[PDB]
Amino acid sequence: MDISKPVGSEITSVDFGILTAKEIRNLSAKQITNPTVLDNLGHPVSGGLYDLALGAFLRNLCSTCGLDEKFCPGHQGHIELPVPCYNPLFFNQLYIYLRASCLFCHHFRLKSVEVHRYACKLRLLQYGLIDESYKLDEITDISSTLLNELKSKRSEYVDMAIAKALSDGRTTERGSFTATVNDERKKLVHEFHKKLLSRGKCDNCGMFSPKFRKDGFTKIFETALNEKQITNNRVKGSTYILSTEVKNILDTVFRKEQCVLQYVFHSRPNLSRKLVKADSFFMDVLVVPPTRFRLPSKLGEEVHENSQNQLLSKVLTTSLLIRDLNDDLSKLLEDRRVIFSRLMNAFVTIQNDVNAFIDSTKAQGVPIPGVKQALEKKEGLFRKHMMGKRVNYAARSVISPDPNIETNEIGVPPVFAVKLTYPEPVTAYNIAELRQAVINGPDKWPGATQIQNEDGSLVSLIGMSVEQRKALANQLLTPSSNVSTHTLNKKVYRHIKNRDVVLMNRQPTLHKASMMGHKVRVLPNEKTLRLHYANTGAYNADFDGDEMNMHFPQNENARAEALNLANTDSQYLTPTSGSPVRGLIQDHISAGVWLTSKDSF
Amino acid sequence: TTCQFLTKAVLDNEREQLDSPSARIVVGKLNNVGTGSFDVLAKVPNA
Amino acid sequence: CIVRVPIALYVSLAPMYLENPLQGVMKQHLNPLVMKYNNKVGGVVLGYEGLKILDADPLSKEDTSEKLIKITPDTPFGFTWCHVNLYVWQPQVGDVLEGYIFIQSASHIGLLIHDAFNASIKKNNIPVDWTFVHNDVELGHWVDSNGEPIDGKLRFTVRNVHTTGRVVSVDGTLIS
Amino acid sequence: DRLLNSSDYTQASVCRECGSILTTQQSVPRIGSISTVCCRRCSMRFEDAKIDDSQIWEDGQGNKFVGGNETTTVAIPFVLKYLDSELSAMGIRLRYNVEPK
Amino acid sequence: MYKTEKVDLALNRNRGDPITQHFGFGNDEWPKEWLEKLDEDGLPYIGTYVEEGDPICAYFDDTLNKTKIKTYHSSEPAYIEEVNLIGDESNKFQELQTVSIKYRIRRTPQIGDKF
Amino acid sequence: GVHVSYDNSIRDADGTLVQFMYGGDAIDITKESHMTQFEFCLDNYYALLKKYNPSALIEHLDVESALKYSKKTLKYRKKHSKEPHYKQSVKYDPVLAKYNPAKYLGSVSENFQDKLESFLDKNSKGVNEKKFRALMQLKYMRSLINPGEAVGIIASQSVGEPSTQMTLNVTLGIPRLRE
Amino acid sequence: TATTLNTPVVIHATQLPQHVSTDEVLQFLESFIDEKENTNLSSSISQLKRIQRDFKGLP
Amino acid sequence: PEDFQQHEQIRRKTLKEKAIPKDQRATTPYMTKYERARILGTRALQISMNAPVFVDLEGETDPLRIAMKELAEKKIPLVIRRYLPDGSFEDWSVEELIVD
Amino acid sequence: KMQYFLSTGNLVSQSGLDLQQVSGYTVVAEKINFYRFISHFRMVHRGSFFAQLKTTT
RNA sequence: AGACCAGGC
DNA sequence: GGCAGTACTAGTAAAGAAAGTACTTGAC
DNA sequence: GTCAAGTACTTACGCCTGGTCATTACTAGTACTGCC
Ligand SMILES: Nc1nc2c(ncn2[C@@H]2O[C@H](COP(=O)(O)CP(=O)(O)OP(=O)(O)O)[C@@H](O)[C@H]2O)c(=O)[nH]1
Ligand SMILES: [Mg+2]
Ligand SMILES: [Zn+2]
Ligand SMILES: [Zn+2]
Ligand SMILES: [Zn+2]
Repeated sequence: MDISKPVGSEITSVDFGILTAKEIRNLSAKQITNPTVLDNLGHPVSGGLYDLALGAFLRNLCSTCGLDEKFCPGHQGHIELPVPCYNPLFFNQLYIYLRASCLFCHHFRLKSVEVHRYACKLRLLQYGLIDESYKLDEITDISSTLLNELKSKRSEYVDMAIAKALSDGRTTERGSFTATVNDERKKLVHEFHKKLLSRGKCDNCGMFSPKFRKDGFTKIFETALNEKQITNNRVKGSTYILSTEVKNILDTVFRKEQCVLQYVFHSRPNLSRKLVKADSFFMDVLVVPPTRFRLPSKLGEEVHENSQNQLLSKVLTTSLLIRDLNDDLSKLLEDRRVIFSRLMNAFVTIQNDVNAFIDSTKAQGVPIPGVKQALEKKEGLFRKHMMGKRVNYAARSVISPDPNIETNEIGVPPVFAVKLTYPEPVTAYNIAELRQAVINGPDKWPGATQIQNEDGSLVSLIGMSVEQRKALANQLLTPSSNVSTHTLNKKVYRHIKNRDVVLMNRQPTLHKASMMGHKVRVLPNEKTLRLHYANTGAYNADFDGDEMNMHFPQNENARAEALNLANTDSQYLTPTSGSPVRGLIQDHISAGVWLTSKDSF
Repeated sequence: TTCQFLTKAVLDNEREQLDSPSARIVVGKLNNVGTGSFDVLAKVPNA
Repeated sequence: CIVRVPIALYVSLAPMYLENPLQGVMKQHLNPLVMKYNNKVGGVVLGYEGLKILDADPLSKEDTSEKLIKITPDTPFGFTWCHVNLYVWQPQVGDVLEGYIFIQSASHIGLLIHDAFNASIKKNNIPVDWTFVHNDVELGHWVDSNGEPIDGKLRFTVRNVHTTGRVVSVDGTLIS
Repeated sequence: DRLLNSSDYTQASVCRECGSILTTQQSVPRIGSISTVCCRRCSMRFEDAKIDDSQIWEDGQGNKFVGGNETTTVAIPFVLKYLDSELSAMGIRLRYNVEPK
Repeated sequence: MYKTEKVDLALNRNRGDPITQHFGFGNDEWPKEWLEKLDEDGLPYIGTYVEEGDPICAYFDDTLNKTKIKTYHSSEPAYIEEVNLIGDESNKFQELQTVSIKYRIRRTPQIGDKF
Repeated sequence: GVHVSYDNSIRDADGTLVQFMYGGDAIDITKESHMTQFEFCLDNYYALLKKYNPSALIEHLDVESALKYSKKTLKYRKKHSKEPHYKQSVKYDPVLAKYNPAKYLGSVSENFQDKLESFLDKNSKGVNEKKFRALMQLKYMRSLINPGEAVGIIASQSVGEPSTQMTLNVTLGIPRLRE
Repeated sequence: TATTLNTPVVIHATQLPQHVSTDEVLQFLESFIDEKENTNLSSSISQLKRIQRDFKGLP
Repeated sequence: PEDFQQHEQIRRKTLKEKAIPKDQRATTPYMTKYERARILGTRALQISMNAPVFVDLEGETDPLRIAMKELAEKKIPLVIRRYLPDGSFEDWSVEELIVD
Repeated sequence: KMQYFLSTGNLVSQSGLDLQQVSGYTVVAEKINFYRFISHFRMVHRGSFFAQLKTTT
């Protein structure tokens, strides 16, 4: 981060949604189609997983933006799955609405006045109206003259309740959503799904639907409707079903019952007024990630392609098998008898491939890890690379004790005093001490190792002589010869001095006083951090080979915190009990018994 | 259980205002506790 | 066809202009804006007038001199909304403009507009009934249907406006 | 400073009306023109949009088409840009609405 | 402290194809700076002081027609104690492609060392 | 995300409220050490007066208001509080919930008010009686917790770190904290 | 070039534009040059003086 | 020009509704340990970027030591915006806030 | 295949032996010391199954 | 980058 | 002199000893 | 509706330093050689 390069906008919020297939054909750089990654002489073949349209790859310019490896951000493409296949993230929630729905009138199997009772309770819970949603049960074989009238009284009660609370300074039209209205929303949807799944007959038109059997993942089975209740299908006047048929059912269910699932699939009020669709549970197009994020595993000559390329190759191999299986249906009884039993076998394996790409444990098959398992645990993405990160400008070495250090300092070696550096922008008051810092060079303490120009350019002092280096010291405080950079000044990456600040840190950091801020005082001899004995009670740090970290902050906002706020003089009292943790330890306590004795004259 | 809270967040279409310190480190905000619990304004002298 | 746009622009403010905030928004954002094309304005910004910095607390008056600028947390710079009235020259298609002649060639008549802005009328925009005589000494003149050299003004309808390059260019046609 | 500024600080360009980190890209300019940052999602093919001569930009393919010039840079960590690439591989659309619009 | 690394020049080929990398110097204009560490056969001398950046072996290449040196990839300086010549065992006799070099590093007891 | 707000009311990061005041008295643990050490603070009165400086801080404060209502509830509670808690028609909030203790001088907790007047009654002892209670009430006010303190982290490190003082017919220790 | 040091972050039009006559432009250009001399826009002032002398005279 | 004008007048009306007036502000009259650490930090970034310094320099070369000196004579032209959890805020200048 | 067992410690068995663990059978003899070197030949191990186990007895 | 092994506090 | 057998080669395809909740299926 | 138990998925201290090994069968092909 450059303090002289501000940034204008800020992410204020995020929200979660599902890529529809129309977006990821417009978003896309190039549809990739053949399951060969790169051909002979190491070139990425056009249309493969490595393509120049999906990013610059291995000293070869991108075909989309025309930039090299260092400046291409990487571009997304897509593949065309021929059959709409299951998204394994949403299969447990698809299978609830796959069940609990009538296969004849395409409502749910509840009565339509009780499904409406949740649509008007969940609309109230989108706004901050947790109280009025229990007053709505107070609005209370049976003819449809009054059930049409009961739905009007429940809906006009909500339209009166929402309009009053939005005028009585309580709820914005973006809706009030707190933690305890998330309680009664998750409680009410779990009441809704548990009551949908427990139905015998559709309570709108009274006849049964054949039940469904979830074998595991990748498959779905409708069970045999019994002989006792096919009579009800005749007085109204087992089989692996396809994934194309499940989408055909649920596109019809979500239109007959759109007015309920706007409030089941939205926590806050739907201001965009978009439909919720059953295509959003399936996936008809896989998004291949950019080739920056799936570079091959390079280790000398042992070049292996990435684990995602090995999973996406099997999806493309199956997608061209099924294209060559549907080329026989255009040719057309035995030629139809065997070609369909292998086509339905190819329906399962392309689902079994889109499982293994997303989730390696929902894939029947030591297995190659999926997209889910690059995120989950320790060594995931959240815990390993977001909540914890490797850092620049930070040191670690063994500690040796040191008195004659003023108890708010750390004793830094010369070898960390030369490598660790700090950007001072030049002013009228630095050109005394920071002109001598640049002249001393990268190896003399106190010195400097780099000059950042006004232009963002960066000049290294490593391969330079002292006569060239005195020329850059007089060029250091000069007015700008560019209008667009007239208010900027040069930054000299000086070495760490006796005035800087340092975070010291020993693992485990079981409490906050195990990571304090020390001043620095360089020492001229050896390669170890040097700590005073009053700090050993807080870090829990003996000297039998302890090494402890050293972080060096890189701006004035963090220098002001590690001197005033996370300072080691502020941490005399721990906040556990209020008892102190800092104090002299072993030789200083046995000396004070002898020094303060009556015998000591 | 990341991709069980991920599915529940996307099936709610849940917007989050980036309030927790965990949510501000993922997206890269200043933390809302301590020093980042206020803004700093500058009194410029002229209109 | 010079027109007045009032704009609202969100700018930066370096710490060296923390004693002169109006002087800094001009020198950083408004002085590099004159005599350039701008997409969110319409044409070429001639100048600006009446700069007002929106104060960050709304409780103050517009009469007050001391205003508030919100400092970025990471960097020492301040961000603010500003109101200013830009004056902008914008050409559009259909309109007819006076053109002072700058280059008479056989392919592209390169002429000026208001002594600043370059324009062009191609040979296919010139009708067939006009001729160009040569200048073997040193760049002659186009002969019109009146049997006379064209010189000085030339009223032409704007065909196309090309703004992607360094300066703006105006394509001109001669049909009406 | 530790968890962002000295680990994976990047100023990535973000589309303001998509809220998308990894959709936008650099346009390929002509001779004399300067390249601009442009979005892929909220753009439109030029044969589909039948123009004002400045919103028209072009790929490296030569695919010249007019659309989204509502983009800006925001300072994010780089692993968030990898988080969107794994969530879009699942089919999850993160939308990053920025405050100055 | 003794540390031994194997310099193997024949791990990028297979099945009797001609060796493109030979130990020794070539005929190009390679810099005379590294006669100090290296002998005429592209092997280092015994006992020479080697810090980081110094060459440890020179080899002539054929697909690039240039003498590349492999260098000392360690930031702690050493002395070269012995150089072995690991000849390959085969029925046809082969030019050397594998050389084992052993370093020694003076670990005088500094402070921070555990006793 | 649990932290002190500027309401002196500690709460979660999304805005929901965990407590109305930190510990019921809003004072920092790293400042309440010598708060009830009254015989220490009396012997060191003229040296503690240099760091709290009472008369220099009268101007930016309200001294008159919170001390009156601290006497209308101390006198009310000594008259009552023979009956148990369910019988108490309370009629008066504590002075620490009606007034901001970081702004009003004299808005203290009740056991700080009861222990000050117990010290100031047993041993009666050149500093007089009213200068000593007007310095403990500014020491209490300066021992308030600051708004922005990451309290829930501190409260979670005050259990997980002393739990590692146990390692490194009722259940006991770290299996009891597991339950 | 093309930085937040140079360009505005966001630019919007507050109101619809309406045209000005020759009198408003020449009152502007006699006030814009006066408030600017009394900086690399001197090359733009050189192009502003061409337009200021065009509506008043002839080159 | 019509959508942005209405959006600007909503952006500036709600931000006026959140603005607690100066007579009706109720937070602490002391500058907390966090407000002192950011006033000295945000000013020291400005001093290092050639902002005008209001105090006489006695040979100080550290921008953070100059910021500590400007706070002692109350010469820092900064304002703390103390946010409340409603989204509302107060405005406290550094000259108003008394230290320790 | 016996040089692979010694260099890695992995037990590749089609009819898995009477052993609970499947990896970690061979260990580099250090010669970092002679106290270290003779200690490799007197050590017993219970099995790597028992290592990844939260019992004490 | 993984797996296993050997360690440090 | 040229035919066919082997021995290789490089080529492209398959790989049994922890404790908690949530859930469906399950008799009645 | 119902309690009921079986089943399924889920976590299990922090940081640091070394070292090693890492696809295999086979299958069709071009070439080597023994032969008549
Ligand atoms: N978080 C962890 N810390 C550890 C672990 N093993 C050791 N340690 C740290 O190492 C230290 C080990 O201390 P010792 O085993 O030497 C007990 P000892 O009698 O030698 O203490 P002294 O009497 O003070 O010498 C202790 O301070 C722990 O904080 C571990 O597995 N996890
Ligand atoms: Mg130790
Ligand atoms: Zn690219
Ligand atoms: Zn039905
Ligand atoms: Zn867009």
